[PDB]
Amino acid sequence: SWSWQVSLQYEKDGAFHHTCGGSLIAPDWVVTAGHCISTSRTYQVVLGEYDRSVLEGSEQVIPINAGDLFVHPLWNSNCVACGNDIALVKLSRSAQLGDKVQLANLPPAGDILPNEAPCYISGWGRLYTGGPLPDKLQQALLPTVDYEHCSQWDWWGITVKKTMVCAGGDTRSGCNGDSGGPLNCPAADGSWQVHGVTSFVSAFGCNTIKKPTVFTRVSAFIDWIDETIASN
Amino acid sequence: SWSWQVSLQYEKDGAFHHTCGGSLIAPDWVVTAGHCISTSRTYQVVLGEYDRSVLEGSEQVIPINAGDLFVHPLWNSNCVACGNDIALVKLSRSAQLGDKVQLANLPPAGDILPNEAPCYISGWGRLYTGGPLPDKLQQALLPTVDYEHCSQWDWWGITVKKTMVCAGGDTRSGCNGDSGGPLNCPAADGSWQVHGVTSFVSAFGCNTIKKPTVFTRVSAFIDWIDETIASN
Repeated sequence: SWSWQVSLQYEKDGAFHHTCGGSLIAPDWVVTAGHCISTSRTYQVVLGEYDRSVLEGSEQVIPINAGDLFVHPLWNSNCVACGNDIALVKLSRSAQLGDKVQLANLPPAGDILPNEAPCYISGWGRLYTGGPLPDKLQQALLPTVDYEHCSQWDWWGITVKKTMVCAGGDTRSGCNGDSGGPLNCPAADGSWQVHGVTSFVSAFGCNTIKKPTVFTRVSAFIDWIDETIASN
Repeated sequence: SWSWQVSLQYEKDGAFHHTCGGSLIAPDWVVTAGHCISTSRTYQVVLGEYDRSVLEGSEQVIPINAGDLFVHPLWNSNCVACGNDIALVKLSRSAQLGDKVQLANLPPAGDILPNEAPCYISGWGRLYTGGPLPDKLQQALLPTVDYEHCSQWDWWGITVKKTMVCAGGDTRSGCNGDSGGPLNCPAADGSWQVHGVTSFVSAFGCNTIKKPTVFTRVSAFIDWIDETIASN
């Protein structure tokens, strides 16, 4: 199984630092979390192709123009539970992708996953900070917890909205992913759709019981994604 | 540089699962976070001595007696920002220590760290979930952000109390640590002291700018720690 992995990095102190994952949906578009972007910082995207969990070839490093960052207009970092934690990043040039990997598909607008749906997260378990990409990738099964279950009082209660997906919160943790990292799920036909970008976790961190990682439901923002991509 | 690393684990579905780190402060006492403990669960601690991030020899697995988990009386999981997130775990037998890494020392009661003090976190980055202890330890410098700076409105504001220690919040990520894991600082004498046990992180996770990881300040609870150990 081949994938393209994303690291979004910002410059400080004459070096770039990993801040979020993201999902390469087009050779020059990345979907990530809005919380990942301040348009004041200088950004670059580092890409790396993985066969299974093994890095193949060389990383590609692509600078980003301020204004090629498209944060959702309703995103407000002072209110994570208000949702809308989603952003598009247009690469300043197209990544060179070859043709090993079928890029993750945008899910059908309004698509809601069934309770216990098998989805997966991949990433560097937030241990990658900058520099040469890790030669290995972490991947894990995070079954979804539908709104009805996720909003139980002892789970996320009234904190979650229906524009969010919860996944995990039991024995398996979501610590293998990254901030802004994608939640991928297998379509009927068998493709992979990005169903979520990682938004938030409990105050106690990833892997806390009954507090699944909460993802921005990408299927609730299709309109804005299309309209944004088509305009730029 | 030596250190005894602690994995506190709870039994679920017939196996043990890592839930928190902690610090071995005596041959049969571990300090950790109160949020790590549910008195209804069955626990064991797995200990490993690491030198320069590599496991020395083999792990030790020590069961915890029912009733040998002591949570601070003021710990309320409904109020993380209230503080008091601290607990002691008595080991059913003493760890086998050899004579390489001396134990983590408790700080003097009331001891406050300077702003920017070079402290360290070590752990498995929440990637270790159970089974044989990882051969390698993650360690990172995580400088202290004193209460004056951490309580800034744009940092943690009113959420942090004087009974907590902040560390990080800039380019240096706190993602290498574990829930309940120690913040270890060098003392004037050259010994290492546990000044904190990891309590909470921002909703965005462990590597969030202007949201340093927040530790329970161990030096605020020396009376309770000492009393609990002397009595049990």
